[PDB]
Amino acid sequence: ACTKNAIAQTGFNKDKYFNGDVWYVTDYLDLEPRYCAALAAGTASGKLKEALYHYDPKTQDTFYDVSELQVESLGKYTANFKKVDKNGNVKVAVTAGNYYTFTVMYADDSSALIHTCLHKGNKDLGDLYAVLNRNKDAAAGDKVKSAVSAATLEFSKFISTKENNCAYDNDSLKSLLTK
Ligand code: HEM
Repeated sequence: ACTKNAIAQTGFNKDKYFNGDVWYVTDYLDLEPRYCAALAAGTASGKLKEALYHYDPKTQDTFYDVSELQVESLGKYTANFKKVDKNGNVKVAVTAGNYYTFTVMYADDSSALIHTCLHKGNKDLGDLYAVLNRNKDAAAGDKVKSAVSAATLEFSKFISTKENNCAYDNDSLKSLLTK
């Protein structure tokens, strides 16, 4: 179960974050504990959208999702996901109870700290924090690391994805934003 009400960045710039480009997860902190993950965030016909990519570099399990984000407040969203193939073909339709919340705690032009809480069927899932970068496997800079500290989190507890043999289809993620 999730336990955190993450606070969104003061002065969060939604147009800059939801600009259609890709964000790579470089480090993550699962509160209820080795996938690679990335997302594109953008707008399509005035709707906030995210496309997600998960890849397990050991098992090869790979899945994509597309979501419309509903606004709770600035920087805090609720997203109903549909599982799709890389082309946007629907594999699992949207259903109530399958959603995640998404809070942007810090963002700038190259980096971000987010919180997400996943709800899926009758599964019991926990909070996840992620450090994001515009560049694949980029080392976390001082701004986002300071934001981790300011959120009262210990960055040394995060797990890096940078040393995983991961590959990302950024072209598919960007194209999925319209799906
Ligand atoms: C490296 C960081 C992450 C790891 C290790 C990770 C891990 C996982 C795992 C293991 C599952 C399978 C859950 C299950 O069905 O048992 C999953 C599903 C999911 N995750 Fe993540 N995740 C990460 C980042 C994210 C982020 C940042 C988001 C949202 C922005 C997200 C959203 C989702 C969604 C929506 C599903 C369900 C997709 C579906 O069933 O169609 N994940 N993740």
